[PDB]
Amino acid sequence: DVRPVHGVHARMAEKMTLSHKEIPTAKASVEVICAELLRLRDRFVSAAPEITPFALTLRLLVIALKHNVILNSTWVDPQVHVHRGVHLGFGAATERGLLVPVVTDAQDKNTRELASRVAELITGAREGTLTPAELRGSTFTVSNFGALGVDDGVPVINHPEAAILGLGAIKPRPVVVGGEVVARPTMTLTCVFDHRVVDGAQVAQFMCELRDLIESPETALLDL
Amino acid sequence: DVRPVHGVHARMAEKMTLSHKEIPTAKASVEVICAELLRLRDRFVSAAPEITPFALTLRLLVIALKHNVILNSTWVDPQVHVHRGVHLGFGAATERGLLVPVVTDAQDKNTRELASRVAELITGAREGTLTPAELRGSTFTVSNFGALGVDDGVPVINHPEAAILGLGAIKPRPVVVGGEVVARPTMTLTCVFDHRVVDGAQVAQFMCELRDLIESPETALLDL
Amino acid sequence: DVRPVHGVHARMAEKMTLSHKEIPTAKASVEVICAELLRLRDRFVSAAPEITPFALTLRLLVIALKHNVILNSTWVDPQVHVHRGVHLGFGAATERGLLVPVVTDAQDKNTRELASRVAELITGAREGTLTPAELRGSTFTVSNFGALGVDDGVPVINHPEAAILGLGAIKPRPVVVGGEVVARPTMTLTCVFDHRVVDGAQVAQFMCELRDLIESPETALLDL
Amino acid sequence: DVRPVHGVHARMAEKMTLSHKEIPTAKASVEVICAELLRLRDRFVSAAPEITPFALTLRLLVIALKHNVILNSTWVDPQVHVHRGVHLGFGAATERGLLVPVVTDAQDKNTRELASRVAELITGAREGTLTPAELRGSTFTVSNFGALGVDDGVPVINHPEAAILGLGAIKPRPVVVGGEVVARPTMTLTCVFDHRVVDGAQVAQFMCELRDLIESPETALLDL
Repeated sequence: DVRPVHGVHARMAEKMTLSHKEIPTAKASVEVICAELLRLRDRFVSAAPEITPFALTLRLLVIALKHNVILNSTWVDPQVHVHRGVHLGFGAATERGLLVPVVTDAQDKNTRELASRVAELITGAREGTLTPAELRGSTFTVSNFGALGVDDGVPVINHPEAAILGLGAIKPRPVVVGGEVVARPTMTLTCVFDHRVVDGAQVAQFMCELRDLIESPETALLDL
Repeated sequence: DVRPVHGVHARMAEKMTLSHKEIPTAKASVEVICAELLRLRDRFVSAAPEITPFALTLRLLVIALKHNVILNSTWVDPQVHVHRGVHLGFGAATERGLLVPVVTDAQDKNTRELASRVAELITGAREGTLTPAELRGSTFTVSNFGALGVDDGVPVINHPEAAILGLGAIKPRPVVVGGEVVARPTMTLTCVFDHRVVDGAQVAQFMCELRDLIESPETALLDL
Repeated sequence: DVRPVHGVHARMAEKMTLSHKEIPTAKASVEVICAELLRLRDRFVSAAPEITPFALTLRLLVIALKHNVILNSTWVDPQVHVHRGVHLGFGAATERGLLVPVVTDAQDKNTRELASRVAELITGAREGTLTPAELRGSTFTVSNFGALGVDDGVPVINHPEAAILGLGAIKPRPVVVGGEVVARPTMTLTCVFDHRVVDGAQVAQFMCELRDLIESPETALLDL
Repeated sequence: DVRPVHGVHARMAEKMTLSHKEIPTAKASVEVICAELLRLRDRFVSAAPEITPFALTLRLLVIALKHNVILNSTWVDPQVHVHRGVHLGFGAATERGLLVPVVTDAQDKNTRELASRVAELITGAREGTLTPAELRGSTFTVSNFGALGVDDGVPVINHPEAAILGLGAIKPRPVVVGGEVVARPTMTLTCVFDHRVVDGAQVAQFMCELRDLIESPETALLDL
């Protein structure tokens, strides 16, 4: 059973090989309580159902990247090029394989706008109508394997980016709150990073800020 | 204290180096409740004590591979060669080091037969009587580091395979069942995969199917 | 009110007369707890609703016949001819009377395949489209009078078979479990057998194995 | 797979055929509470472990036959020959098939003597040392299919006897005692009788007397 590798599959393999040989990666994970994230999604169902837990996570990620600029950067053979634009790539599973559409200038989109653009890109990925511009130019990538049932994971960095964020499955899990064991919806976030560009203190600051935003979304108003 | 690398150790090192340079890997993990797995092992103690939790996990893995054929394959420099035979390699710790015996044609073995062949291979690995045929030709490999006390792990793919499955330690852990925090025997499964061959949707479908089989083994009867 | 006996009715009467004059029968019954049988049917409703409690009982009967080969046999005027093929006849009530369609080579069918063939045969019996090949050649027959409300029964052996299995109605009945009287769905199975071919120890081993498979379907995995 | 019928199997088949063609049978069953039967067996374990629940049931059957003489008789082509001697046949499952050893003059044996003779006959059946005299001449037969796990059954009369008694499995089952549902060890007794010799009132008197003796064994002292 021989299957020649072509189109979408071939693009995926070439990209994975390039990332593997070039980037010395490290990983950091944080457990995040998602009770307030889902309650906020519920508040938006009536007016803007496109605002899913994934779209809310991406909006809060954009805030964390604004305050942790080294995560949205590239190693250049040596210099680090820090990108002002946040062009967010995200994995979209299709019948032909993995596509990684890109939300260009995500830093300029509000929650509703970001969720609307994500929905358009998912539709385009499924219908095979994305242009080449919509599939390149990302500065940071997200892999929502949690939507597929994976509890935690380690994705491959989208070369030449400095980091990728994996989003584990949101489901009820036991956690300690106020000294008591309770059930909460949670997810594990995993950041895989180019350790030439980002150090552990930088990744930890970024992940802790993003965890705290997800756990209490109203705190995002501080600089909005 | 200089220790020249020879025989079993040398074979392990050459294999690890080859896998490392060639394969762009990603990882996905799922938490699995093992209460029904251990209860089924208890039912078989009298008639077939060779049917351990490891042998039951391997039998259910064979079903999952039948329905997720891309996991039992090889990248060929480009084509993907999907193997119809499931030749299951598994790690066996010995006094001389790691041996990886292979259950040839595991797809044709029933639970009792698979458990019997696994027991024979473990005996042969311990006594140093395995032939070269019994130590090559695997299409998928399993690393039961959980039997050694490791809660979760990331093994190295057995080149030129597309994936390896790590089995974390089975022990009581807290989980949420029906909104309540309860204790259950659980284990974390980790699949390390060649991302040129297998995408995240494929690995997630495979891991979720295998988790569901382990959690309710009677569901394996659907296509048996 | 005189009703001449023709077609389907005439075939039934000739077959009943032949069985009556030739076979010295005995009967054995076992009470079977059906809680796990119905829970497994519930698990399969979404993917394979054809897998009813009757289809699951037939699949488990095929396993029991594999391990109790003397039940699938014929007395030949003296020799016993033990059949390797399990061609399962089952009663299907139609508007024209009783038809006994046959699942040929049931030993080679998995649960889904067996349930699909049973559904096809029931449709054919109701629509009057079964061929003569689909109505002959059985080696063992089942009478599901329980689906018609009968609590327990004694069917007639389908000559020249050595045995028939009657399936009583599945409904909640009191039983003792762990010293306590509890309610469980149960059914009484009754095997009517040719005592020239099968003795009481053989029928008891067969019925106890089939009861144990129905009561804990996951134990069917032992040799699958 | 052709198996010529010889020796023990051939004897069984000839006997079953003769009984089938000649005897118009009817069946009557009674449910019997076995709590006192098992408590009495427990009292005798130390001094006489040969006195099993089966041996106690046979001793009480001998009392019931003394008071219901028509059950120990033969139809003679017309006359009924009522036998004064009670020569008790009982089924003994062996590796070669069913043997039916006979306790000659069981009416003259006390409990210990009857249990000792039953144990000798079971040993002889298993070792293949029974003489032809020990395998013929019964006037009443018992089939303890309950010891093999069968809940209730219908054995074949041992021609030319007028009746056979089947003993269902003794196990805990729900019953009503003093208006309350409780768990008790119980068994179903089934008498298959030649309706030319014995009528329903005669079989009912016999079965009710035997049930009452088993339920309260001390009542056997009335005429002992």
